[PDB]
Amino acid sequence: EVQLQQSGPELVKPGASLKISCKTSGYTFTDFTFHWVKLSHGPSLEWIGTIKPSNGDTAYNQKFKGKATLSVDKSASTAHIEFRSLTSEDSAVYFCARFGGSYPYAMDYWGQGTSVIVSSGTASDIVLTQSPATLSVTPGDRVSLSCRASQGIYNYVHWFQQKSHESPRLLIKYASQSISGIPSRFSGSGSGTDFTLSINSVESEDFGMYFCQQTNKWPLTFGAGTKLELKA
Amino acid sequence: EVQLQQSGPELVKPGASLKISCKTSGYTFTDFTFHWVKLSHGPSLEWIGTIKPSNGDTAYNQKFKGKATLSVDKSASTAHIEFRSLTSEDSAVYFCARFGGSYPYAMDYWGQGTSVIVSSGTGASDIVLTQSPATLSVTPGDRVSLSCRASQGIYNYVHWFQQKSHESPRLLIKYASQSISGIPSRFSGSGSGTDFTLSINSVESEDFGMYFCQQTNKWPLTFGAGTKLELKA
Amino acid sequence: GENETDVMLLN
Amino acid sequence: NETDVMLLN
Repeated sequence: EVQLQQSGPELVKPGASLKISCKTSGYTFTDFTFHWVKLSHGPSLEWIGTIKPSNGDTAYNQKFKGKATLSVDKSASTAHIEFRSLTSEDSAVYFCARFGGSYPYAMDYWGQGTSVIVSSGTASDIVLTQSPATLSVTPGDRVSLSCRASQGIYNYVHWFQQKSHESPRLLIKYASQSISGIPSRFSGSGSGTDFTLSINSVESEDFGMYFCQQTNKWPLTFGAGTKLELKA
Repeated sequence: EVQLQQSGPELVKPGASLKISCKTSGYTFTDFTFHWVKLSHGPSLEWIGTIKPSNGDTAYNQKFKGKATLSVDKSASTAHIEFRSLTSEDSAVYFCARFGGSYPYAMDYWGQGTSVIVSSGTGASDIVLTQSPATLSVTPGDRVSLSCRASQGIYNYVHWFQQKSHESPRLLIKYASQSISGIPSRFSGSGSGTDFTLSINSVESEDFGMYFCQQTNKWPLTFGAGTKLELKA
Repeated sequence: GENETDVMLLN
Repeated sequence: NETDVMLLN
């Protein structure tokens, strides 16, 4: 049983520095790259960066380069992210995830997330277009979710479900590959620029946000999401 | 076993409304008033308001009157707070607490707190409580005294709380000097009127954290800015 | 009114 | 395939 356990909720003053942690169990910590993801309103997901725990190599989203530093403590099997000069714009839920599993790897295990509050006191990036933005359906309807890439990315698309108060869950990797434990109603297709996630028959437990993600080019990017909701 | 269980972390857009909850177990929900407290940097504590679950009577801190609405769902034994027109200034940890226990009542049980993030995207006569020193650096074994001075006479209506990092406040002393079950003997309180003291006979390593005083004699209920007890270099 | 919170909090 | 060295090897 693999687990990524994140440190507790934080509340800091503007201008402060903050280090948050991600500790692993059930597998060899140096096996897979660690990723940090920022959750903002929508919900919306942004990729901050990645660290390779075996050698400490990093790759950052340029938007976060002056803000966050990724590090690992191999002796403690713990990954860290340190923020500097925190502002109201940094208040968010931050997730850690590993990029592993059976080959080819994907963001398969995620931490529970860390809420960070910064208290007020007393261009060449791949664009992923998700449509329809909202799907209002009755359980039993068959649905299809689209993800259009700004340029050809072969089969480097992955699909995530995100339910309220929960961490993202990997549904499909590399456009069409099935994930262990994921129900058979979820399937994916496409290559190049047009990708589809199909849900054979929507269940009540499926309502939430669905995000596509590309991992062909730096920075890794997400679509804006499709909200799957119960028809009024 | 009494428990106040708060709903999970929230993240919303500016201008949104949000209802957060506090569900009780192990006692009769209508027994005691429910209170909501805002935690901001410092840490700093502010009292938002109270609701009496038996009859629905409320009393608000005027600073939060146009922002928050308190309610109870007696059928679900759940207390609620609803925020409107949320802004970055509202991002905080919100605690629910009951004002009960053995008579005279005090904020004895607290929820674990709810982190509310309002995402940026991709009272002329209120009682002032002066706490000193603001920071106290000590070595375990040291005898310490923490002061709480009220802006005017409040009789014995002072309560002391300990708050450790990532934890909810813990009631140490109620009504200036009354001892609390399970609280170690090293903690004691004294004073009446305007001058109040919390003494720690001999400080232990587990005592490091924030110490807040609170007055419940006048509306709105108020807190001191706290004394940060830390280890000496 | 020296005990204005008593009706709400203690009764 | 600029991410393979980092993510897959």
